[PDB]
Amino acid sequence: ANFENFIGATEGFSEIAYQFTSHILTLGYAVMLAGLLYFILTIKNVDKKFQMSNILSAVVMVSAFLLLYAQAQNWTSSFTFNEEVGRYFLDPSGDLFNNGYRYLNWLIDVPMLLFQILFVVSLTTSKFSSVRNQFWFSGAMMIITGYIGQFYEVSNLTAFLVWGAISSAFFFHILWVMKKVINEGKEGISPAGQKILSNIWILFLISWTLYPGAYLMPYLTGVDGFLYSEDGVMARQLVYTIADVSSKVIYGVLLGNLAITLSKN
Ligand SMILES: *C\C=C(C)/C=C/C=C(C)/C=C/C1=C(C)CCCC1(C)C
Repeated sequence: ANFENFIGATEGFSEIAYQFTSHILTLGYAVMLAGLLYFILTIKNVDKKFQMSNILSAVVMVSAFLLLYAQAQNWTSSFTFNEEVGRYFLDPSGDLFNNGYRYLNWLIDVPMLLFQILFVVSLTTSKFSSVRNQFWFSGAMMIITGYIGQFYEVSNLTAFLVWGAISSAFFFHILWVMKKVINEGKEGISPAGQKILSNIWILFLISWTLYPGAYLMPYLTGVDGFLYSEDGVMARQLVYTIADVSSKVIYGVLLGNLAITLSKN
């Protein structure tokens, strides 16, 4: 299937690479449930006119909690310990590790996370429906073509790469359109609100860029380097979790802070 199952069935996993990976993944959906409560409880702190952004964050948490829980359970019960060798190996009587849960979660979250900014800042010369369509199209295509390259990950590396680059073309359009959005949104508002906007732009840039870095991770030290191992498995799964907390939770907190800042007058 994937590089994970390859390692789980060629070399297997050490006790620590298995446990660590399960612990970080558990932490991942535990944070989503925490955020879900944060965004519901604080929805009263923002004016009626920005609340849609709290609403969109609440829903992202519901799906992120739900699907990252599935993934977590999917990693723990796909490998079983072998007393003879002392590692964890892919269990042929299980379901095999499946990263589909996480791609499904992106296909849902991406439109919302992109849509919700447009309820906090105001455009100037760009049209709302124009920006929204461009966000929804390129973001959908970024995930679909990423999913397709994800199949060739362990077999045909070249297709894994050509498809990853296509998905990168859509990624950069989004980065261009969000650039234009944050600029127009800075026009008018107070200097404090521009400060928050700039933070949001810095965070949006890093947090989304971690994702292709975790897509490629087991190849960044070569077709037989240090990461082509349970360590790249470990590391790709740590970067995703860092990325999920950044692009889903912290992003939405900053938008709420921005909404609040924009009610001073
Ligand atoms: C959970 C929320 C979000 C916004 C997830 C975003 C995921 C990405 C930006 C993924 C991007 C990819 C790219 C650009 C190319 C390689 C394949 C990926 C799907 C990892």
